[PDB]
Amino acid sequence: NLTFSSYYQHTSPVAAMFIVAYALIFLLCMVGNTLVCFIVLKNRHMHTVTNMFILNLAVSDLLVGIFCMPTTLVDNLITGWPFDNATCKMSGLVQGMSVSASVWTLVAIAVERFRCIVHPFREKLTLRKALVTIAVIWALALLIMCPSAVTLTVTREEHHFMVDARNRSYPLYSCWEAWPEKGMRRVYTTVLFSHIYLAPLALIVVMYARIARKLCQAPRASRRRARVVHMLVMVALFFTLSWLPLWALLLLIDYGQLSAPQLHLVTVYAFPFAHWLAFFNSSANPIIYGYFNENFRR
Amino acid sequence: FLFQPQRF
Amino acid sequence: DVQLVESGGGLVQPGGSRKLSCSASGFAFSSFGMHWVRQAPEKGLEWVAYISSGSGTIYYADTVKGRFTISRDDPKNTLFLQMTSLRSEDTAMYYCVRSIYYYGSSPFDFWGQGTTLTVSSDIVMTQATSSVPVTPGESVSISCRSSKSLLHSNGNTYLYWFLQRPGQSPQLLIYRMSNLASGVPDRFSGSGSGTAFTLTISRLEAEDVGVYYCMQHLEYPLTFGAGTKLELK
Amino acid sequence: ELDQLRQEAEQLKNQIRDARKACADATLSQITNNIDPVGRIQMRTRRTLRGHLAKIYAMHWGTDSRLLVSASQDGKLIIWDSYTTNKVHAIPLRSSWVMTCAYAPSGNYVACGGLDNICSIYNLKTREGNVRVSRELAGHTGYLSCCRFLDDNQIVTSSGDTTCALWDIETGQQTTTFTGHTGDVMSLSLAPDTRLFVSGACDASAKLWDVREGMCRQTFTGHESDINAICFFPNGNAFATGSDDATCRLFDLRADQELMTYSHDNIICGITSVSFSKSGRLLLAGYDDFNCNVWDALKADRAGVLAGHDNRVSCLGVTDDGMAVATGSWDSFLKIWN
Amino acid sequence: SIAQARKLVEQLKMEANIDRIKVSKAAADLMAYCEAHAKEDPLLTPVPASENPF
Amino acid sequence: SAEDKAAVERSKMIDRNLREDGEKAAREVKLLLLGAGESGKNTIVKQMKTGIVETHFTFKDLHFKMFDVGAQRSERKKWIHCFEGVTAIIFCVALSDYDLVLMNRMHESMKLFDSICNNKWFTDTSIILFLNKKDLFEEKIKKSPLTICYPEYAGSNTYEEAAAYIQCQFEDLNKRKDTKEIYTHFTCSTDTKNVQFVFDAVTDVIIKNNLKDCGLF
Repeated sequence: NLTFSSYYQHTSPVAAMFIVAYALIFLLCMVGNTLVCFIVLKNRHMHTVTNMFILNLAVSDLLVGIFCMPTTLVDNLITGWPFDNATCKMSGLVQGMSVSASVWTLVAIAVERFRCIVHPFREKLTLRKALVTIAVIWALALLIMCPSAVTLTVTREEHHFMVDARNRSYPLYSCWEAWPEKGMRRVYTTVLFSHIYLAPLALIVVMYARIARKLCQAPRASRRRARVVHMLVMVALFFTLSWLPLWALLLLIDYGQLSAPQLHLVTVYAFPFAHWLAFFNSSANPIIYGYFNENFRR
Repeated sequence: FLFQPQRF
Repeated sequence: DVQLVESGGGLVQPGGSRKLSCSASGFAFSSFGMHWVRQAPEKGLEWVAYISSGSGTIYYADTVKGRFTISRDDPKNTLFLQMTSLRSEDTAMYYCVRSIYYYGSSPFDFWGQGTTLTVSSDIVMTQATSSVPVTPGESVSISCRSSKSLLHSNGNTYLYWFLQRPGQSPQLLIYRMSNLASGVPDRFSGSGSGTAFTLTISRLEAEDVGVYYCMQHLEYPLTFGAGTKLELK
Repeated sequence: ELDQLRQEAEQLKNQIRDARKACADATLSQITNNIDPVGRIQMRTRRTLRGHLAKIYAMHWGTDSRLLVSASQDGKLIIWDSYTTNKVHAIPLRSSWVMTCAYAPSGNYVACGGLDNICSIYNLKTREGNVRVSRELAGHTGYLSCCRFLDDNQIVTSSGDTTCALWDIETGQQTTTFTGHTGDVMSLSLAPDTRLFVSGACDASAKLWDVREGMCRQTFTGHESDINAICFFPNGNAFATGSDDATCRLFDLRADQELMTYSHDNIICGITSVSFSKSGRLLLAGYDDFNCNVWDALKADRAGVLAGHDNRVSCLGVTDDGMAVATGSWDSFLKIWN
Repeated sequence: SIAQARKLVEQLKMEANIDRIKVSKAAADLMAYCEAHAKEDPLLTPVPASENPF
Repeated sequence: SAEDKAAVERSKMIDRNLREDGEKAAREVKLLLLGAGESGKNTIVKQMKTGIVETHFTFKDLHFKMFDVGAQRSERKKWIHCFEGVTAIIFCVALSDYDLVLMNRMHESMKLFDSICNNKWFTDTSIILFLNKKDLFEEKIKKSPLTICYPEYAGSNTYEEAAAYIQCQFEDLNKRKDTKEIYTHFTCSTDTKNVQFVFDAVTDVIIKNNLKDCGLF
């Protein structure tokens, strides 16, 4: 029994609209990150802790924009994984550490902001502590993402082939998790879920609620703190709503056990939208942090 | 066909 | 004004312990480093220990490395030294010395008085001559030799001259070659060169009788000389 | 009664102007146009001192071309070693408002002063081992702006009450006072032979003073605003002045008129500090555009630009051997150029 | 008042009788003091065996 | 050589002491006090507690430093650079000088306020105004009319109206209504509430600067 599949997962106009949308997203991320980085690096008067945090965030964003988008784009253009084992491993590790770096940097920015605002009496954060915390963040991300980059394997499908309009058959490959024990593939992904999404979001949300409580008791200033609260809550909601669907669908795959047609319908059309939203968050974060900072506009 | 991409 | 007085001594049996204390009176103790210098009953001077300002680096001698402890306390302006095990070679006279280090300072300026103790590779300084007849009114020169050159790449040399009057503590004459000290007449002049050093005095007086010593401050194990006398018939 | 005094003063001024106009046959540029230019000059930082944590206002070079003294508004005075970038002394101050400093030629004393209307003399080489205050000079009603050491026992000062003074150190009594200014005196420079000194004030004028006698000898004008700095030529027969009108002027002591004007359209900010170089070929000035400039003393053409600061450059000095140039500014950093 | 006029005439009458010399003499005399081992700052004249190793 | 190492150790000790002293001194709050001739400055100095006069006082664990430069009598521009980083300026104006003339004193006070407020050095520094002499103000308002100082003025002769007019007239010389803002408070005799107002202004300025420095807006 041999199964034959089409080369492209969608038709011409679907590919057209995805390609133009993703090209627009790429150019937007490029221009925004170049502007923010040039502004930050050119001026020596902006040597503070928050500024170097923002520089780290921008560097992470440009890495994501230059790496994550094209590989997934071609992956959604071709039914297979048209790379070897080496690049599958390295790209997996790179995008994993990039996502973890973004999330952890947001958490650290939040905690420094809370320390500055709620309790300004204590000493300001030094540069050495900033370096130690950024190093710890990057190192812990790499350590927690390495095992997935080590275990995964690439395998050939003997009983499956793909036929194009030219009537030629290519071998089909796909890299996945061939873990020796099939049971704990789920436990690993739940560890990743409890490392990136649950605890960071919980801590940010409760502590920003604390900040809003602190400045809640405090005609001009009314609009002032109204806009302050508006922007804080909008940033938090943006992160949460952007990152919910991917994790929801992943856990649904890992435990939900959808039927064959449900599995097909989630595996053709929902995932490109989820990945687009995930990348949109990262490509739009510099716009939020630059257009809403008056000093950087100069 | 078992398309499931790298989960990030 | 400046006064260092040491206490603590007597008779100690072999295998016993003892401690010596040094007291200071008003010379900005916290900004001065201190040393220890021991003089055998026959003759000769030797170095024992050293503690830096701020209680940082500590150096010991190669002979008493494991049995001596040197310590200080900036409050109360007091210095300490501890003796664990005593051999028969430890009977000598002990002095306390102050020294400071910046660009143009003069180390080894003020010495103590003394405290008696009875128990019942390295740079070599020769100072071959032992005694020279002298008469007032004519110049007399003393010479000494060192193993290696004492001319660092900085452009400066490290050789010190000391004088010990009979029944008195040593005092400084030249801290670095061709550089006079304070409180001494202008007739003294080192004017050495290269590896062999010399010291010349132009005229003599009744207060110039004593034993002269040489010292080096390049490698921290500090070696004194032999000593030359001026009998002055 | 006062009207005829006024008209007599006007007539005297007109007569002196007419007389001085009779010795301007040839401009200096008419003759210094044939010799070769100095050319482009490039200098780079060779050391950087990073101890201060506030605004820096003054500095002075020691007589051995190896030690420095700097003053800043954190209440500290630091003695540097330029060769190894070390710190020799850290002298505290009673008043944190300091605008001048000096180094004795013998290397035994250091002086400072400012808005407290007192000049303080410190003894460096003491037998206790710490820097100690020796004498506090008082008797000025304005505010100190400069102080220089004539010898080990005499010191001259300039104040904002339109007077300058010379006084002893062993006895804290004024010896001679120089009067005749209208605005605040800002800076003074001592002659190499140490018999005369000149000062520049806020009333757009510069005056020469005789130390031994006690009265003025000459008066120079030509600026349209205040004068901030003034130096002395190595010859001793000239001096240069800086002003807030973005120009520098040279003077000659046997003609009694200005000779050279250094200015450009691009520069619009004022001049804070001026200093010369050995053999009288380089003129270094500080500006408000975070930059320092080097000029030829014989032609107004520019030769180079020193650009390494992030705020206003306030002080500038040149060593006696003429091998280094040091600059301090408002960014709490001192730099040495070679 | 009277003091200003007296000072003006004293310091601008005798000084008007002083001699005049050109700037050329002093300029040339102190220019002959450079372009040799006496002066260092113009261009890069000295050998790299300088006080500051950089 | 060993001597160079000892010199390096000494330099490092000096640097550590300097850094500790700077960190300790980077917490106190500084304010500059200025007035216009005859004014109740000394009354305020007594209430809370040569050239520059420095006064030190504390109030719930915050250290305040006051600088008085009244006895200078020189060109203010030349020595005004030294007060760039001050937290606030305390300005005192005599409210009872609206009748006495010498060219009214009130015009001189408002000229001084105009000079200080729009100075290029003080662009973000808040100004605390002090209407000092008001104990006998109402007496001379009900005995003499306000029209002598301000003939254009027209209104009732109650103390409320005159006080409001003088306050809104002084606050009307501010050019920047967004970068900086002005506090105003009427000084009472034998009153110990001045320190509380100074504290409130200082804390508001501290929160203002802290929020502006790093985060939002």
